[PDB]
Amino acid sequence: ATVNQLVRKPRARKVAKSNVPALEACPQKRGVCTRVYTTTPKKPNSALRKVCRVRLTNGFEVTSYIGGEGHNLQEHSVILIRGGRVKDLPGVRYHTVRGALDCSGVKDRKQARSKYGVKRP
Amino acid sequence: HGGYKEIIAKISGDGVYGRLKFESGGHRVQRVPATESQGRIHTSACTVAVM
Amino acid sequence: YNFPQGRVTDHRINLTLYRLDEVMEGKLDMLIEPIIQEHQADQLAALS
Amino acid sequence: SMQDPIADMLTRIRNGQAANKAAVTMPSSKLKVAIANVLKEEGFIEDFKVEGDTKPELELTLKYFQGKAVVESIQRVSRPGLRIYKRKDELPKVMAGLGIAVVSTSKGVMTDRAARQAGLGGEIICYVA
RNA sequence: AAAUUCUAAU
RNA sequence: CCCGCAGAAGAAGCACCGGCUAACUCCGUGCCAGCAGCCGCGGUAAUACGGAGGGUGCAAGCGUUAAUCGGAAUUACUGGGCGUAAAGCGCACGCAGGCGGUUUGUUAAGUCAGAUGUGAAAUCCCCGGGCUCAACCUGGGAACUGCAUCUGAUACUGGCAAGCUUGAGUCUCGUAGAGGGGGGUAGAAUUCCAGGUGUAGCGGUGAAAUGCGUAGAGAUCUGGAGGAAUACCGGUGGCGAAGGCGGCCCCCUGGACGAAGACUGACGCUCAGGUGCGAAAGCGUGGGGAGCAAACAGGAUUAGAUACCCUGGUAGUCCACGCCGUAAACGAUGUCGACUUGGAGGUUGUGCCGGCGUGGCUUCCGGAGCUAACGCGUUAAGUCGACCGCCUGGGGAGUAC
Ligand SMILES: [Mg+2]
Ligand SMILES: [Mg+2]
Ligand SMILES: [Mg+2]
Ligand SMILES: [Mg+2]
Ligand SMILES: [Mg+2]
Ligand SMILES: [Mg+2]
Ligand SMILES: [Mg+2]
Ligand SMILES: [Mg+2]
Ligand SMILES: [Mg+2]
Ligand SMILES: [Mg+2]
Ligand SMILES: [Mg+2]
Ligand SMILES: [Mg+2]
Ligand SMILES: [Mg+2]
Ligand SMILES: [Mg+2]
Ligand SMILES: [Mg+2]
Ligand SMILES: [Mg+2]
Ligand SMILES: [Mg+2]
Ligand SMILES: [Mg+2]
Ligand SMILES: [Mg+2]
Ligand SMILES: [Mg+2]
Ligand SMILES: [Mg+2]
Ligand SMILES: [Mg+2]
Ligand SMILES: [Mg+2]
Ligand SMILES: [Mg+2]
Ligand SMILES: [Mg+2]
Ligand SMILES: [Mg+2]
Ligand SMILES: [Mg+2]
Ligand SMILES: [Mg+2]
Ligand SMILES: [Mg+2]
Ligand SMILES: [Mg+2]
Ligand SMILES: [Mg+2]
Ligand SMILES: [Mg+2]
Ligand SMILES: [Mg+2]
Ligand SMILES: [Mg+2]
Ligand SMILES: [Mg+2]
Ligand SMILES: [Mg+2]
Ligand SMILES: [Mg+2]
Ligand SMILES: [Mg+2]
Ligand SMILES: [Mg+2]
Ligand SMILES: [Mg+2]
Ligand SMILES: [Mg+2]
Repeated sequence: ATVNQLVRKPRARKVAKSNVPALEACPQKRGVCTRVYTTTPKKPNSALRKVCRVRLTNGFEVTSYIGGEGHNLQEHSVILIRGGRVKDLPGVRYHTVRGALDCSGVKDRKQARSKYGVKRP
Repeated sequence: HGGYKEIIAKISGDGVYGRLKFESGGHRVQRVPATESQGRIHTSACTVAVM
Repeated sequence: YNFPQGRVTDHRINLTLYRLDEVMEGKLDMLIEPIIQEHQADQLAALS
Repeated sequence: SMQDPIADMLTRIRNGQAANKAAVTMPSSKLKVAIANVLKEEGFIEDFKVEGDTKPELELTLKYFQGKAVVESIQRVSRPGLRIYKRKDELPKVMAGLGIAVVSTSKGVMTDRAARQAGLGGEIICYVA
């Protein structure tokens, strides 16, 4: 662009919106589960993923993923969620922190324990 | 091409429901289909109910 | 029902068998006998 | 329309070098004569001459050394749409000092070395290397 | 001169 | 801070090992359980899931999450693009704004040089010093790229005064042209009306049928009415800013080019907002209606045929006035100016003796150069200058409010 065309109207930078807007620039949030269910992934994957619907303390209503093998969560359990998404699931962009308030760590785990809230035996 | 989109039949006899009531749900089949040009193995399912 | 391997597996009781051809010709009794064996085993337990 | 004479001179020199011409002729002025004088003094052209009384013509004689152009590049810097003035401490160096940059200071048209030896700044006319 | 179609694992 | 006592005595974990990315084998499961930053792994012989052995990177820490800059030249001042990948407004006139051929004199506003005042301390950088070292503390400098004032320089830009003619325009003679507005007229043909001759078919299709005809059709000849368009010439020919313009004649009118001379003297270029013109379809009022023909009706073909094919046929197509303002409005290429090897043509002026030159517009090939390639190539998409418009992944969407 001509120097005059830039003098009249400068360059404008992109907004660069966020992909975890329910945390509101916080590392973790606390919520209450309202439904625990299983869904199916996109093509080409096939499984029965474990997810839940959680209502947060700031007034949001989001979907969270429960990793690991075997969980004790039922409805009306307070959980701590963090950022991070699941690729083949439509609309899941938060993760459940294992070893947090009312979700116990994966049993019989021996490798990468700190990522699943498992104490060292 | 082949069988049925939906077949419903009535079975009369003794102890029929006592033996056939465990067949409900879904049944999966993995095989080379007849409607396939290549030799690709395919997975499909059928749904069964007993009343 | 795995036709390439000729196998039939049941996931409720975790029982696999290699007699698919006999099943598809109408001898599925051997599939339904064990399930009842488990199922009835719980009817007497649920008396509390 | 015709709004910049100096890059017309520069473009004529460039096109003459690229087309392997022996000399280039153009209408004349005083700034053109000064720039041509700097070029001749710094060994970029053979000679120049102005002629005529009512409509003077300025002619430059181009040189080739090993059957190729001597003026590898010559470009305008301070154009009518954007003027460039440099202080004596910010005068540029072309090709790490191998080439030259023409400046116009309050004492006339000269190079960047001559401007540093005079302790002066001015307007950057062109980079020729 | 006529003439529709071929799902889903390479 | 220092000295003595006993004894290795009290003291190592976290992530990772398919590629990016340093570091591989066995067992279990079998699109299940599960992994994942992106590609993507798992379907009964998995270096990618879980465990074990081994190994790699950090280390009193190690990973994950959140937030900012970088990589991102991915908003490109430094430092990007617009023929076909996103991107030149449909075209033009023009106010504000941006830019300005050539010479002399003056000014010192922009510019440059020097000095002075200020630019808090701390922070960053450099040479030292003190804590056993380091982190940390501290002496001096450098820097704080800025602003104001005083004195000088006049090359460039700007102001003022006087100029000059090459840019721009006026005048004298002429040439070509479907450039525009109004009016008149001619010939061929289709349709309809009346009459004469004459008799069994005509029309249409791949084949048929609907349709017309013994109430005399189709064919043929004579006279009349009306509307619309102009065969041949006609040509990658011409004119116009673009949209567009085609029989002949008259009236009114715009621009282009050519040869010699005279005149004014920078009066110029581009243009946000603004204004004007702008194919076809469409809308309002009033006329007109031959031919053609959306909608509609019937006959076919077809598994069906709300189509292609056949027979009819209403708005519309035409005129006057007024709206509309859109096209693959395309050279998918904004306007203005300068420079840079050639060849074959078309059209239209002019000088000298069929030859020799010299201007305007235009078609085809091709060199250097440029381009991702195709290709463009003196009519540039080559080398530069001035101004404007526009683009920033694909859908959603040129859509909602
Ligand atoms: Mg079908
Ligand atoms: Mg297919
Ligand atoms: Mg490696
Ligand atoms: Mg892992
Ligand atoms: Mg294995
Ligand atoms: Mg950047
Ligand atoms: Mg980033
Ligand atoms: Mg740029
Ligand atoms: Mg780009
Ligand atoms: Mg495009
Ligand atoms: Mg255009
Ligand atoms: Mg102006
Ligand atoms: Mg001015
Ligand atoms: Mg000054
Ligand atoms: Mg100063
Ligand atoms: Mg300071
Ligand atoms: Mg001046
Ligand atoms: Mg005419
Ligand atoms: Mg005309
Ligand atoms: Mg008759
Ligand atoms: Mg023309
Ligand atoms: Mg005229
Ligand atoms: Mg005329
Ligand atoms: Mg005069
Ligand atoms: Mg204009
Ligand atoms: Mg406008
Ligand atoms: Mg119309
Ligand atoms: Mg209409
Ligand atoms: Mg009308
Ligand atoms: Mg009407
Ligand atoms: Mg018709
Ligand atoms: Mg019909
Ligand atoms: Mg448009
Ligand atoms: Mg057109
Ligand atoms: Mg366009
Ligand atoms: Mg040009
Ligand atoms: Mg070519
Ligand atoms: Mg290009
Ligand atoms: Mg060009
Ligand atoms: Mg160009
Ligand atoms: Mg709209």
